[PDB]
Amino acid sequence: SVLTQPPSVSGAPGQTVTISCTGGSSNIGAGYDVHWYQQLPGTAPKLLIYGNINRPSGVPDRFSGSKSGTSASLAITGLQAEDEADYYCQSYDRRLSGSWVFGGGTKLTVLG
Amino acid sequence: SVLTQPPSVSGAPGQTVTISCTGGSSNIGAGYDVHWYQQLPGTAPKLLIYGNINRPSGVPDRFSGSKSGTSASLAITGLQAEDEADYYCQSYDRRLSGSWVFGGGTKLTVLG
Amino acid sequence: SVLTQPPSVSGAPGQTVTISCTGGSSNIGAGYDVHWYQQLPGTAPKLLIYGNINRPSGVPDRFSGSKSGTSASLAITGLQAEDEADYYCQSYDRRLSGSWVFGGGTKLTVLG
Amino acid sequence: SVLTQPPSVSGAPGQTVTISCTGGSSNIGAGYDVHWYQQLPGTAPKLLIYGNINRPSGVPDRFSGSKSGTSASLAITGLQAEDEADYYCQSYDRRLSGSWVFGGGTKLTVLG
Amino acid sequence: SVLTQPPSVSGAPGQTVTISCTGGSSNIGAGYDVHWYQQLPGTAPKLLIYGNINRPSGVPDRFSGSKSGTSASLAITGLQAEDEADYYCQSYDRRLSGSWVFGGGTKLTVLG
Amino acid sequence: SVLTQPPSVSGAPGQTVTISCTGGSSNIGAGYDVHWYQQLPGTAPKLLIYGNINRPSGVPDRFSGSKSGTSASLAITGLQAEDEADYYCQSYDRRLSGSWVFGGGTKLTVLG
Amino acid sequence: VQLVESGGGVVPPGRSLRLSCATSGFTFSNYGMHWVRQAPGKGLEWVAIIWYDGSRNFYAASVEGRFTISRDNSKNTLYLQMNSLRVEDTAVYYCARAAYYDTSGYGDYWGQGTLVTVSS
Amino acid sequence: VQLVESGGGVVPPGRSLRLSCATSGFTFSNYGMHWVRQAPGKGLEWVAIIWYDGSRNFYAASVEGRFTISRDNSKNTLYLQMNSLRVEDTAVYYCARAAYYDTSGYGDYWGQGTLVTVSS
Amino acid sequence: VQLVESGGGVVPPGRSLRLSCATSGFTFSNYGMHWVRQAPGKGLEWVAIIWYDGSRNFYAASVEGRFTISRDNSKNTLYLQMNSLRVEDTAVYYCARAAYYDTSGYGDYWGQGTLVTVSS
Amino acid sequence: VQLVESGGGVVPPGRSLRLSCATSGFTFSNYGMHWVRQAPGKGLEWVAIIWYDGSRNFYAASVEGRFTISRDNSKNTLYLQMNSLRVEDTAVYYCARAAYYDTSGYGDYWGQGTLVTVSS
Amino acid sequence: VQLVESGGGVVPPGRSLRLSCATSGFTFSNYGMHWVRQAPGKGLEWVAIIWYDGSRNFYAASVEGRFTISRDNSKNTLYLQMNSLRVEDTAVYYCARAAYYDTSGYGDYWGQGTLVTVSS
Amino acid sequence: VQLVESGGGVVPPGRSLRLSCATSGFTFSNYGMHWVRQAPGKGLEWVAIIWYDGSRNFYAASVEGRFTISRDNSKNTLYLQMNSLRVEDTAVYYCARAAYYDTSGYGDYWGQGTLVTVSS
Amino acid sequence: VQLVESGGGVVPPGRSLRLSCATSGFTFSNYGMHWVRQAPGKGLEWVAIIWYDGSRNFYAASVEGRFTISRDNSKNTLYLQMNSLRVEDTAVYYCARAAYYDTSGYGDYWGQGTLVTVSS
Amino acid sequence: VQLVESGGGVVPPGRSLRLSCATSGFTFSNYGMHWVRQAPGKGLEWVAIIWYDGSRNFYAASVEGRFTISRDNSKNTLYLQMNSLRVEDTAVYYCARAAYYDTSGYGDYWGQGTLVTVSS
Amino acid sequence: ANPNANPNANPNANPNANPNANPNANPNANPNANPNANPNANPNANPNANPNANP
Repeated sequence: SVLTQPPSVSGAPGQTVTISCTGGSSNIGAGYDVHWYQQLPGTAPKLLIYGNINRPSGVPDRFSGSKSGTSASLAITGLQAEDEADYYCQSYDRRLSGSWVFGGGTKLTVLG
Repeated sequence: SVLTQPPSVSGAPGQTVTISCTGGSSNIGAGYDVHWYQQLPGTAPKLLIYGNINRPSGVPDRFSGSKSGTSASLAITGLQAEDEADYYCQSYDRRLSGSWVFGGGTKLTVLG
Repeated sequence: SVLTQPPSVSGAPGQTVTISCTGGSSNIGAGYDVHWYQQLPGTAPKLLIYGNINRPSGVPDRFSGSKSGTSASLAITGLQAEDEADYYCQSYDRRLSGSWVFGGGTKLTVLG
Repeated sequence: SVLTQPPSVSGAPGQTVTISCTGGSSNIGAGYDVHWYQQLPGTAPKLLIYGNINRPSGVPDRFSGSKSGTSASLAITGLQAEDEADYYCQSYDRRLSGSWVFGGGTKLTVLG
Repeated sequence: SVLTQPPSVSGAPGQTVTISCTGGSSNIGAGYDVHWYQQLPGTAPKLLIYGNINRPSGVPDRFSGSKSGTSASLAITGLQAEDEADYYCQSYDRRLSGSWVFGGGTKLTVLG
Repeated sequence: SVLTQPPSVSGAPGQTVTISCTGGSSNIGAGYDVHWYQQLPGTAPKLLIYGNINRPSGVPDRFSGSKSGTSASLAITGLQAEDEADYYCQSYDRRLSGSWVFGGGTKLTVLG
Repeated sequence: VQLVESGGGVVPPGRSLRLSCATSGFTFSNYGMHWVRQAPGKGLEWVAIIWYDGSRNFYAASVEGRFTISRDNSKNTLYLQMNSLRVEDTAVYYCARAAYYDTSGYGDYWGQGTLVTVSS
Repeated sequence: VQLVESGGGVVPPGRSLRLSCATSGFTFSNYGMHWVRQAPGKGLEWVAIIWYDGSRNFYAASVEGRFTISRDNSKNTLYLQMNSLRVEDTAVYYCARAAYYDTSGYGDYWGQGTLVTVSS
Repeated sequence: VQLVESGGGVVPPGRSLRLSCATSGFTFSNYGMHWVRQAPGKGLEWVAIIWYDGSRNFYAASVEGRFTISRDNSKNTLYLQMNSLRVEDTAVYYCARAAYYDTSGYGDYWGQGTLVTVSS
Repeated sequence: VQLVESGGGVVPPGRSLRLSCATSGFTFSNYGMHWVRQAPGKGLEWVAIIWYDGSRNFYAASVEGRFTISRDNSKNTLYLQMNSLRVEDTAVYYCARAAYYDTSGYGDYWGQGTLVTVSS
Repeated sequence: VQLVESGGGVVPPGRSLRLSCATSGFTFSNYGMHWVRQAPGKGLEWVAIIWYDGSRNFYAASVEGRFTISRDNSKNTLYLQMNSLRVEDTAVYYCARAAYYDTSGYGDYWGQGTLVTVSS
Repeated sequence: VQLVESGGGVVPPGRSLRLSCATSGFTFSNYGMHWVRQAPGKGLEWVAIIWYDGSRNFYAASVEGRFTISRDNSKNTLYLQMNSLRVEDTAVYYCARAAYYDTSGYGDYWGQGTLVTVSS
Repeated sequence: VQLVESGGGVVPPGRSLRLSCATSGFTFSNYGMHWVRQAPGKGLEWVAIIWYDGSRNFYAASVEGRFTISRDNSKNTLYLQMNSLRVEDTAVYYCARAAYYDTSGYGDYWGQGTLVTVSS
Repeated sequence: VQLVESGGGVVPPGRSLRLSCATSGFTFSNYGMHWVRQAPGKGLEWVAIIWYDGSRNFYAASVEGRFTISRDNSKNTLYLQMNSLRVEDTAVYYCARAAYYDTSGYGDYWGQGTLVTVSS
Repeated sequence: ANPNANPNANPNANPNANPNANPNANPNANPNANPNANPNANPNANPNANPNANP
């Protein structure tokens, strides 16, 4: 774990919540593109956001994001009960031998 | 719809009309060569320009073009009635899996 | 013509005359080996220089050459009356479908 | 003997034992298919495994093979007392004027 | 020697001792990262500290350090008899052709 | 003479002497294996070293080879009076029409 | 350089369809080929490529796993086999001869295409 | 695009286990692959990568020397050979298809994974 | 190495003409061959090549589809079959033996040429 | 497939001995065959191969020039004539029917062999 | 991770000596390597480097032109060839694996070295 | 393996001479052969190779077209027919058995040759 | 460090002359190079620089457009092509190895030089 | 040093015109360039600058957003693209080579210029 | 500026590059290769073959 994410976020349906991802000069401020994945309780992670702002056609516009300095973020608007999930950020760390690095993941709880 | 082109341009016979093509660092400013095709209403596109400035022996010197930064362009001089056609630009986007990408395409209307 | 050669060079017997050959990133600066041929008025274009600097055992040492960047050259020292000939440079253009490309040939006139 | 095999392996009935066979780029990593033979103590080296993983209908389904790079393998699961035998791997050698080559041969002892 | 280290340092078990490494504008104050190695009396050196403050998982937290200006320092807390060793600093001097430069080493003696 | 060899090498018996061979990027540095042959003064040559380093069984374990870039080598340890011979290196020159190319050959004189 | 196309027509969705681009006037085996398509009111889309000896294939992402590209060099013919055609795949399909300039490729000769309609 | 893992199960530590991922729906031979894992209660960890032509391989520092990644393009299959499994290696392993965007890469498709348990 | 040209002559346009180059002094079957031409008053134009075993050939764009080259290794003879000759094809045609150094090819031996004239 | 083997026994060194592998259960003439041997206390050594029609004959270097292999197709029997036997050549000699998989071959049926002792 | 060294011993000055470092536990081809040396009673001297793919070599000024560094990726082996050894070259030589942090690099794994003595 | 050579002697320039290398101890028909020569006082020069089945014949550039290499598989004999002998062709000619290792070939056995003198 | 100038001599003005330096003792490909000259009776004039990879070149204003600097790393050779030599270009030319200290550079291993005379 | 402008002429207001400056006698890529203009009866007006590597561009306030400056190092050419020409843009345009002294810069070499008329 | 090669650079392989096949390369046959027979091959054709009548 080299990217920092809060362990948990929450909010009532209809609310806007954000999930942060913070790195250093080795992996975000570095100029490396940030990616996000969504994992539901009994499945494999799904690409949510790629290229910092882009997303596959299977993702509703509820999700969007940004990158600035060493900060990155996933914004969720129109929060639904169905958005309960773990969200993970991903990047490349120039100080390590592996192609991908991750944050620890954030669990989003929707306060129904 | 990878490369941006205006949907329509026009001018009277004898005039000069130009058609733009704009990309980004992934497909024009990238260093990838730009190509142009001319399509007449009842047939397949014909190569008009290749290698940004060169052209087939079957193309009169009415057509020429250029490239700079992420911009590319087709110039038509001495516009004739027979030049009414669709013009398309083509390049290669390093972010995509396909060999060729096209712009939206521009229709040139000759105001005869 | 693919490779650029002057149409004519000259010098008196005993003088040194050089024949240039200039290409581009497609055929000399491209790393392709340059070859030279000598055609006498009533025969075939006999190989003079190969591999940029080497030559057949049938060639007197009065001939030598070089290649640098996109430039190449044939030098004739101790010019003789018998050296009047058409000299050609040959290479390979990576943008073209043909195995060989030539310059237009240079006529060396010996000023007897 | 050109393929490296342990001289002996063992295990109690019910256990899983394996026989290794490691070669070089000339005979295992060569692209050749590795074969295994089971030399029951008082007979001929009956074909056990073929095509790296397959086996004759005369072989129990507790025997199977495997291959990765220069490393070939034979596994026996659910080992029986009756599996005591000399196990050999076999391949070809690209630097050999002959044909078949064998490994050292491994004796499998079943620890009643 | 490129980096300057004192030849000797000592202290009683339980004490804190520090080892300095002083460079200049070419190799520490130059923005280059400082590394430290530990050599036990009859073996190869071990990476102790890297990246000025980080350390391998094989190093107990007794060892830590930092860099400021042109002076780097290794702090050893809770000095034990087993910490008696030769310590070396390492960096890169931009004026020299070699990848690494070393100080002369410091010998740490524990006053048992 | 394709491969470069010194005309002579010598030493007293009991000493170690080496025979070098240097080619180019077309014959040794080209990835072609180098072979060595020994020609005793009044007979046909015999294979001494193959595959750059190996010896053909009967050859005494006094002879061994080596390869590096365009360089190749034969080391003779335990030099005997009986080692007087012409030593030759053999390789394949990708620019030539033949199958084998030889160096000039080096005469080994044993000073005893 | 002739590029002659045939095989369009109309099918219910879910059905397969095979297109064929016959060529002549050049050495077929020395060149790679491309397929592109144009929906009836749209611009151009790239569909697939096959390397001169059949050793390498690429597909537009939108059709990968649904369309197959292949060649029979002895017949100077390029084929495109589409399975599970969708309504959305209606277009005029065209073959073209691969060409390459420096940093990117292009088509030089184009066929006239054939129309594939998927409907119900 | 379907990626399907198998070969999971439970072993004593010190034993080997071999995993595989079968794929369908895309040209396997044109893409690189990744393995990632998730221990129960933990986040995601990158394990290994293999290029499309097998020309490289990289491993997480914690597994290099124990794990081998390989592939067989003719079978559309990705393999992971794990030797000397440790208790610490218990996790669900997943295959994923390599993708690349600009300055960094990403995975796009995931399989379902399989659980490898190391215990005694 | 002796290369001998034969078969030039005046051809009404649209008609065919067949050229050949007889060879001796070397193993014809071990080498590829080239044809070049020189129109009177002009420089040299590469025309075509046949690989030593006939497996591949290439033609200049200016003649592809009209010219065919072949070789009969048992007769040590190189052939050029020109169909639909145009006036523009008037030139002295020469055979040459293929050679190659590192990055580009070259000819070493040449025949003496024969003249093909195409005219009303 | 069945193999019957005989011809072993003690032969003085330097003398020859012939081995015979009679076959049944298959058409002898449709398959090639192999000989291997195993000296007591040793692993397996490949000795010779013969091509189904006798056209290709290869030998281990240790016996090339010493042994002759032949297929008497008319007798459905494989023979090996061993000349100049050394005491080092004591071994059980075995026949097998040639089989072939893909990049390499194998035997797929073994006989029981016979013991050749070279001594006295 | 293992780095195993061999090749020390003693030579008279003027003679050459070759050292090598065999490695395992990691992918040799993905990492660059270093050599350092330690004369008895002295600190450490950097001697040489060689990027992973062999594309770049750098030497300490004190040895450039006298020492050569090279590697064979297929054997996981690093070599150092020293010519014209001087008395001053007596030292324990060590191989190490290249690692890099940010603005400078470091070695992480080290072998145990071997002693090279140069003396009358 | 033994190679026996004869056929040397003094021949006037312009005239021909045939060399013959008789072989035994191995299957001649399974191996290619080489001829090399050494003029007295000179180093070694490769002359020619013949492919085990006669499908390829390669010659040194200096002799191609004058020399013919052949092999009679039924007589275990290698021949070299030299026509138009020149004084410069005086040399001891040797046959050798072809062998091949990896990226290059080699000879692994030589006969003693015979001296061909071209004079008077 | 061995730096050797070659190719000097005397020419009439207007002629070209190429100078070059051969070198050894260090890795040529890792260093940039300089040329300087000294006219008889005069001090030193800097003439040109070339970067280690050939990417950049700078010239003294007095020679730009008349002189060209280049190098060939594979031959350990530095070249200077002098065109349209003027009388004023008479000087001894030297090759030097680039070195750099902090805010400025310097050379540290020069050759002996060679004399170029330009005169009618 | 020779700087040569091209592309003037007469253009109706609103239309574009493209100017260029070809250069020789110096290394184009090592220098920045300037464009200035002189209305036919006025003094000099600075128009634009381009940084030798193309990284920076600055424009006179009178033309910013209307004019674009660019370079092509492979053609030794400087370009100026003028869009939406206004009547007030009539002038002779000149290229010049950037030079710099201490606290300010200057042009040293100048071209001849070309006339652009914007009218009717 | 220092014109010399730069030591002090990361010498390790870079695990951050597109690992996928590249669909942007000349797909045409390459008319630039040695067209000759290539006298550099194993002339002893026996290391591996299928010996059966119907192989």
